[PDB]
Amino acid sequence: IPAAYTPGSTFYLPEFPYLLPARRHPASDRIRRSCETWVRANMRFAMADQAEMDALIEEGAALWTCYVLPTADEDRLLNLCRYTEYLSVFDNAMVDRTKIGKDPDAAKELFHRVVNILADRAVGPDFEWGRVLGELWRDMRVGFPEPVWDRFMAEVRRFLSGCVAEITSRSDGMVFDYDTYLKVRRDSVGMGMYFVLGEYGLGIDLTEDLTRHGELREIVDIALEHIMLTNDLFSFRAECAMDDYVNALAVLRLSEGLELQDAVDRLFTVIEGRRTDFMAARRRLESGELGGRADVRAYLDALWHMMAGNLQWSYLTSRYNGIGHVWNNVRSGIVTLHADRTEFSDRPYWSLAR
Repeated sequence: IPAAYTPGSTFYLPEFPYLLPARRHPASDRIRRSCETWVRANMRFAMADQAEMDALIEEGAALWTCYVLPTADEDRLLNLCRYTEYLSVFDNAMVDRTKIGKDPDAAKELFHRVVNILADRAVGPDFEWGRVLGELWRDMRVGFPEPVWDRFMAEVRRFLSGCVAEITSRSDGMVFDYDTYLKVRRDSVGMGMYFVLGEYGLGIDLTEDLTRHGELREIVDIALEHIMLTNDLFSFRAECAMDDYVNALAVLRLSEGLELQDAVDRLFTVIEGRRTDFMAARRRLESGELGGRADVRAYLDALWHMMAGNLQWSYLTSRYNGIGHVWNNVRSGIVTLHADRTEFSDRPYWSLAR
């Protein structure tokens, strides 16, 4: 794998229009405080030391959830934040993408343990993973209609399948082409789970509407690709400094031969295309049979906030931008990709000098 970038590389990051500043849940600060308390109390078993726990909380996974579901009910959103942190703690403590790409026995052992936990059969060393998940899903299931809950469970299993298929072809050696990256990443990104959790957040149930109208399924799918591609743009530096190349920008560099700026321009254009496709789909849906439905209107608005909040959080998080990152509020300008951090400068596109 030739490098997708070299430390100190630069490119101009443009600001996607419309999306920012993203709407945030009005009770975010209050929600995140309770979430943090819960994480430090219940997920301590999974972290080596205090410093690792602090570093993980500092990435702000619960803040992602508050930006992505800003019209959710506050008490429901607290449950979802704790679920988001649980999944991040699980990834950090249990998943060594490097070890399990090079070692099929280690991959197999992880998969067996995840099956046990997901199926609520966790004993011995993994007992706490299944206890915590059980109580969390117990809390979440209150006021969570069964047709929506079943779709959420299908999304969790789809997330597992996607993560497996991505490891399957990462220990296969090849860096994907775009079309193959799309089929894998659409499932491994896990955003499918949050489209359904967003119905729960709103207190609505669109099961029958999703069955009846493919235009409604299509708009969800447009938002899915928007979010996964936007995520890849901002996670590129960190993920390609770990040699994980299931990343759209890596794919455009290494498989389609674009220079870094041209690959960023191309990925920007694709994501903008999903944003314009989304707005066009939304106009048709809000003028058709479902346009009189306040619950459907609320959900289409919520889909927008998931796209916008996902972009907003990508600037904020140390997970992508480096240990100790504090965002300087610069949304566009020349970015410098260092080995340990993303530097956002406001230097303009005309000054690239290349």
